Amino acid sequence: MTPDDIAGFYAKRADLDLDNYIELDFDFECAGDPHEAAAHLCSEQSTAQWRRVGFDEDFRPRFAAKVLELSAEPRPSGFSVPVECAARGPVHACRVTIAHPHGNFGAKIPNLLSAVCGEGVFFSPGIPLIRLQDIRFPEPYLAAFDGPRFGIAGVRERLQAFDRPIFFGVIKPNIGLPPQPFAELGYQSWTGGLDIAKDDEMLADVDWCPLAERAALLGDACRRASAETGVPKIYLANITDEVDRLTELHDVAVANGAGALLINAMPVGLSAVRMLRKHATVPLIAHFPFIAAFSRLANYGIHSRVMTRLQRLAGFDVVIMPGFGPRMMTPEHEVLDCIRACLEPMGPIKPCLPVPGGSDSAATLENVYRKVGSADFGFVPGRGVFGHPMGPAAGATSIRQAWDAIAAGIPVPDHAASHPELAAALRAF
Amino acid sequence: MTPDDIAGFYAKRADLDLDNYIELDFDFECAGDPHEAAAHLCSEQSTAQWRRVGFDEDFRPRFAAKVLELSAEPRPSGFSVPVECAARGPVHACRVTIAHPHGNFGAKIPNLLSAVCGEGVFFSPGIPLIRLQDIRFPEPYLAAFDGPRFGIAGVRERLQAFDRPIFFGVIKPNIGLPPQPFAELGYQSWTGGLDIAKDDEMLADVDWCPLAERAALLGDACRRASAETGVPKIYLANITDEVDRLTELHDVAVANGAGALLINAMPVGLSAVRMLRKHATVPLIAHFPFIAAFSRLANYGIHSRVMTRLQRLAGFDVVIMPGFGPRMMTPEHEVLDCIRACLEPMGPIKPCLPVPGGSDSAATLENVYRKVGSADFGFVPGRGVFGHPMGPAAGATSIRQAWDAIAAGIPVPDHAASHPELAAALRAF
Repeated sequence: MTPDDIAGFYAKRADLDLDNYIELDFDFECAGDPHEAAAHLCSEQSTAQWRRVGFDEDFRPRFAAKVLELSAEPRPSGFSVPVECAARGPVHACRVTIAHPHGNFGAKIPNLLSAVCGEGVFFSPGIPLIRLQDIRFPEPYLAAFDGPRFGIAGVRERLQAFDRPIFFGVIKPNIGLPPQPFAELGYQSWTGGLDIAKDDEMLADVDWCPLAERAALLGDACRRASAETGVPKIYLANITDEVDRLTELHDVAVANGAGALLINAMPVGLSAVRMLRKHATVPLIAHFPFIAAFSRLANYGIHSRVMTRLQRLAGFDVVIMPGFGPRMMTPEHEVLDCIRACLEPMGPIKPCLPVPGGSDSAATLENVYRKVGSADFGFVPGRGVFGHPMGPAAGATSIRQAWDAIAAGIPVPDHAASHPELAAALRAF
Repeated sequence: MTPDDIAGFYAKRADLDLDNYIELDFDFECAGDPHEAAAHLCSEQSTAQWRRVGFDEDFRPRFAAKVLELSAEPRPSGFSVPVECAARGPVHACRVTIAHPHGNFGAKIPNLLSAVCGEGVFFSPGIPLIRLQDIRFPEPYLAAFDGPRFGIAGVRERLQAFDRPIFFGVIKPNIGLPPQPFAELGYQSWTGGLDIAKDDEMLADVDWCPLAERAALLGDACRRASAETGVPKIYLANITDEVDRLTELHDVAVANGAGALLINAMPVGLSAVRMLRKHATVPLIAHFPFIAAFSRLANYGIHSRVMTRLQRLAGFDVVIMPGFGPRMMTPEHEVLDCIRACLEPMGPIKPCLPVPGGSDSAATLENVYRKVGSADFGFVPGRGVFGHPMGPAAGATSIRQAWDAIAAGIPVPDHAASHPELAAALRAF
């Protein structure tokens, strides 16, 4: 890569059939020439070797990732965090858009990842810190996946929930409870006005609270509350387990009255999800364990937005992401980039429902709605429904009322002056 | 967690049946009391809520992760990297050992991860930066997995390779070559003295070089070279693909003479590997795309050693990790912690073979052997075999000779004075 091999790794937009390429945005820091560095980064990520021994061959035009656009400013301080490097001289901070020919891997999630962030990206020579900021896919490519089966669209219709956010609740306590008093809490929160009562991320099929039995009881409690309130209610059962057992658990949960399924997206593997999507009959919902390990630092890793794109692409109808509140340690606009990622038009792929976490209560709803900009989101209290002083039923109610205020454009604490549950929650949280 | 709920999340070694617990080592930074912080971290990771409404219940002793040991020193500077936080006052740097009751998830990889590094760990209140440094499992728990089928033990016997490192080679170029001139390069490198010729991480089943045909030709070239040298040779086929197609590709490759299979561990999902292990008939090898995104930074994420433990545990017989050389941007001792991780006695789980990456040639072999401490490792040149001036056959030879020197305790450049291939390689690299 030292000579004028560098030339063959750059291209103008105008010159490429952009339909054969996925666009990538990297921010990175490198030592020495930032032009060499970018080329090296395309090289490692794709060709790396374009001739054979002594052939004039160059299969760069058909197979090499190519720099579309590059931007680099000096930083005499050195790298952001201390690391250790294969180079000296100046250090630059860079922004690159690379066009990667997708014909290289075809339409499979595992192969995509291991190209756009395998060896190529992280062990490129002289580039210690690097962060993938976004992917863009062409229609032809997107057309190969199915994305969500339902989307916000579908989910809304299953709940008869229109022009208002979807109200989730994580039953608490979870870990430690046998299956019976579990249905109790769920039952109540639904009556109070919850749409969906969900299992905690860390609660699947275990000795002390088997899924077989949880779902049976919660399915009942669900059909019971649904009939008694006349509005459809939904039990969201966590079926996170070894990949082979995923299909088995889908059936067990659905047979027992589970309205939707929750999977821990990263731990099981996105490819796993895509396979369940082909078989699943109810909406699929992603939780966020693990994503944080590689998405938090601003100068390194992969932007959580990229994940969101992929989760949507893979088949999730709902994406639980980290939300607002300072207790969530994620930059404001970063969260919004994800909410955008979920809802953005994306070729034939349906928009999925974003669900910002954080310790939410009747008090924080007003805020989330302001910050989301519209009613197209989920809302997931834990305490604040099950933690409410008046009990779970009233905790749910408190949210419903908090909403009632916003939807009528009445500021919240005002409405709270005439509704005991909403007032209690404002006091408590 | 504000009151003396804190008490129930600490325990002395002496007090616990350590067999019910997995030990975890976290390094983190927190704001305000480090004692509250650690308790919160156990809480979030497990119980978080141990009563119901108004019951004296406390199911902390059976279900809550517990602080065995804690260590915390002040840092007036604030956090290492700039972040943003839910707290003020002093900032402390901490080291904790937490015992997590594994009865919480049972013996399943996805559930393990989503506890020991889901919400609990990364969104614990007032703890922005955190790194999982090590896991330790009890026999009872370990006994539930099978770990590697073959191990170094098995791999050594397949190759008749004893008392010397296993010599791998990544065929180059890869991306861009049709299947025919591929077999050519593989054939030669085996004849030169390579044990295993492998596909690049980024080369699976694609239009321009389908696995059906690669493996057919390379299987031939392998049987051919194996007969001609009288020593067993092996073709290592990459079968990275969508989870459901994994079983199909095992069969296609094995049927075609593939001696071992390579999977990209992270992109496919570790749960996926574990399922393949139940069905695979040849050794399994893990490559390292993606691990870097969450393991590089010293102050945040998950130490790659933890990954290695899990890969071994899942079923890999060989783990390709990032190696030495500065071009690899990983701390020396970190690489060694992984080499240790692979070989360490681990209950009924077999030791698997560690394979340090880096741009290795006949020149670096002497070094790796000194640094590994023994002959129990793989060695993976790319160029340096296929890049060698005299051609691939001679490139393989150069390594073989480099080894011959070491095994006789003759310093390398000395032996090179009488072997043209070793000399050329020393010049070239």
